[PDB]
Amino acid sequence: KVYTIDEAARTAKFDETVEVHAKLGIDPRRSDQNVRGTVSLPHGLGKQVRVLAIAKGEKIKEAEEAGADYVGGEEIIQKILDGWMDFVMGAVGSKLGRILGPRGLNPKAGTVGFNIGEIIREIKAGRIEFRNDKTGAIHAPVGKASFPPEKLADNIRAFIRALEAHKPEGAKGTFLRSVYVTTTMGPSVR
Amino acid sequence: IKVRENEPFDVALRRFKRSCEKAGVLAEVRRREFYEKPTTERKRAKASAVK
Amino acid sequence: SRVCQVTGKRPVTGNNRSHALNATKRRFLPNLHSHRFWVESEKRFVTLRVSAKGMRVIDKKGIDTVLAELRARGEKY
Amino acid sequence: MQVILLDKVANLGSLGDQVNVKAGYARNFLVPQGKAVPATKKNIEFFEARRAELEAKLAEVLAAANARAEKINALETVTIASKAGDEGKLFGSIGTRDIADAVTAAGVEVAKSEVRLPNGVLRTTGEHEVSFQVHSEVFAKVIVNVVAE
Amino acid sequence: RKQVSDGVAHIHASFNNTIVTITDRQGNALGWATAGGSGFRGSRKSTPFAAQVAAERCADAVKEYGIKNLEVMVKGPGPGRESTIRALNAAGFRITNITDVTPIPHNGCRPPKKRRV
RNA sequence: GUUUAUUAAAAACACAGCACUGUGCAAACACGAAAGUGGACGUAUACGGUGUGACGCCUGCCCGGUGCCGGAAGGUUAAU
RNA sequence: UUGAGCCUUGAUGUGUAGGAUAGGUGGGAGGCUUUGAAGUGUGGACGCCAGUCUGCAUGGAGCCGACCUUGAAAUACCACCCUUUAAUGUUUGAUGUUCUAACGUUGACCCGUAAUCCGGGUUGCGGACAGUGUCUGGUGGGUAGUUUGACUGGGGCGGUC
Ligand SMILES: [Mg+2]
Ligand SMILES: [Mg+2]
Ligand SMILES: [Mg+2]
Ligand SMILES: [Mg+2]
Ligand SMILES: [Mg+2]
Ligand SMILES: [Mg+2]
Ligand SMILES: [Mg+2]
Ligand SMILES: [Mg+2]
Repeated sequence: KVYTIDEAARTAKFDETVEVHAKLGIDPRRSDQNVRGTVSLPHGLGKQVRVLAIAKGEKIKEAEEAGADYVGGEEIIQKILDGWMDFVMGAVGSKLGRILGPRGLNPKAGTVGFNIGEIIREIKAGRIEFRNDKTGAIHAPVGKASFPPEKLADNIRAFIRALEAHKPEGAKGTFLRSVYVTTTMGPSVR
Repeated sequence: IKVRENEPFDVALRRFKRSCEKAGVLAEVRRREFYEKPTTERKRAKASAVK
Repeated sequence: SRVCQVTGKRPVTGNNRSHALNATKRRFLPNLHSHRFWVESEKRFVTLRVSAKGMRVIDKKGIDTVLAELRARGEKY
Repeated sequence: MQVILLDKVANLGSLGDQVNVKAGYARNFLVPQGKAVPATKKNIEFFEARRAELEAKLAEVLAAANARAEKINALETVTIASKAGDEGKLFGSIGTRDIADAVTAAGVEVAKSEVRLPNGVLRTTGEHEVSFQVHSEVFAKVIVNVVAE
Repeated sequence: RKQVSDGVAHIHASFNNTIVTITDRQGNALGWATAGGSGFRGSRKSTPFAAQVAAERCADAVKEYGIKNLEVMVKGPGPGRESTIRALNAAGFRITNITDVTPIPHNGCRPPKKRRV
């Protein structure tokens, strides 16, 4: 249809298991596959996370209520370092790198923040909404989309999630939106 | 050369092949012409086959 | 002589401009072709030496009007 | 070119359409063997006069080769003076130029071969019936009554 | 694709190698295999064994028209000349009639010379 | 035999012979913007081009280069 | 209807510590199949004959996940699909098959005609080929026009500018 028949999911149990798997160009020259910072997606969706940031011994009584469920501690920088089955996410900035707490040797979790005045700021919403989607193998954009609770109301992503069309490589044709899972399969157009 | 061999027996039963062709006229023709030397060759097939 | 009886097209002279702009006098012949035409109004084939443009003229005006021009200037066909 | 056709013409034509054909085909085959013609506009309206006439007009004239039978059921009975032998069985008998000539000869004017008395056509007295023909699809029934006078 | 059931297994047994070809009655090539095709080269392929394992491979290639009973035509000397018809019987085959077809000129062409070895 | 008519008659050119190579005939080829014509009123035991030069005894090795001949998959590649 | 654009309906992978032939990351803590399965048995079949698959079938009622390792965990399910193939298309040419009617006929015949031209006609043979026009790449000493320096103890060589 002109946009999408957002009525394209009439059996699993809760068909929210949908994804933003669009198409981009090719690498004939020099371009890359990246995502900004926690792409929220203009839609409340309904996602409560357990966002893991690396603050300190003060950010445990207000740097944990803002679309999350905890924050790594000061004793647990390497005192959570004794297992592979034991242990979004984060890494504060400014002049602070975090290879001493995420480095060598297979998981992605970059976006948390960087504040020199607050742990939960007066106006800072947008983190715990939607995931990332960097480079993969034959393209990019993998993640999540709408749900079994909307209609054409999760097609708020349709005009500001497919509209994330940043400069295409060179010798390509980036443009094709698709989603779905747990019933059939498909997508309309761009 | 040919064997019908109908129903009961999966044994080849072609011992006929050792009754003519094979290394018979086929080892014969396989190589060096000969021409007159078979004469000599067969003059032993009888210088022997006398006894 | 290479002339189209419909249009009068005939060979014209000009140049062959090389890559270095050297001009050598040449010609342009027309795309002539003798062609048999069924005149219904004459129960007869009239064959004209015509250029391709010639034909297209005949396909539009119609062999009757066209012969009618040849006739009207003693271009006998 | 465009060219408008004459006869039916195979995988393209119709009988009087405005198809579009490669000029090689138009000259050299079609128009010469007059199966079509240049769509010289002058012509395409030569054909518009030919799009009103014979069709719109002479099919409500076969609505008269049809409403002849609106006067086939509004009388629905002619009698023939044909008697009876030894028990009300026709001493006469009536066919097509009897049921078309004893149809014409009143206010019911039919063409003599427009009266289908399937045979009975005919061999007894009293009421019978017949199939009256004016059009290919629209005929009409009556009732015939051979009167023994 | 297609089907037969009544067939013919042609074999070309010759000192350097032996070749199995399996075709219908009207010999239109249904499947083949060679002693080289399988492996073994040099001595190697010129062996009854190597001919067994070609006779075999050939089945997994002509079973692809579900053949049931088939005659056997045996050409040339060299191993694989009979060891092939063994691996054929077993392969899963009613084996109809056997014939030997090795050609025999009534003395025509002068054959090669030499083999001062 | 021919040749530099007028400073060269020769070992130069031609020559029978030989070899390559083109040409199926509306031949190749040649003279012709073209029509037309030679080739030929011939037809591969023919016709053209090229070289070699009676005859005798013979004519080896090299296809990298340059010419030519064949090739079709890739690569490159015109107007459009 | 053959070789290319490309798009729905599907495949698929022997680097070590291991229940064992991990494509890269992503939705993911329960879908489903009685719309009638796991693999026994042969059917098309890709082939490194190491193994995979299903329209169908003999079948006939559960298997599993963070489990303990590994730079990367589920053949639990789904797809945007890359390592590279395979089954209709759309038309479009394309290689293709005929046809005849443009066009060729330097076959035969008829008439103008007491004519080896030419024209018209009839026939036979070809046939949208061949050929020609315009455009276009290649080739092209066959033709053509030119260029091919100066200094210099003559010039040339050498050297120099
Ligand atoms: Mg002399
Ligand atoms: Mg002199
Ligand atoms: Mg002198
Ligand atoms: Mg010659
Ligand atoms: Mg000489
Ligand atoms: Mg030599
Ligand atoms: Mg010159
Ligand atoms: Mg000088």
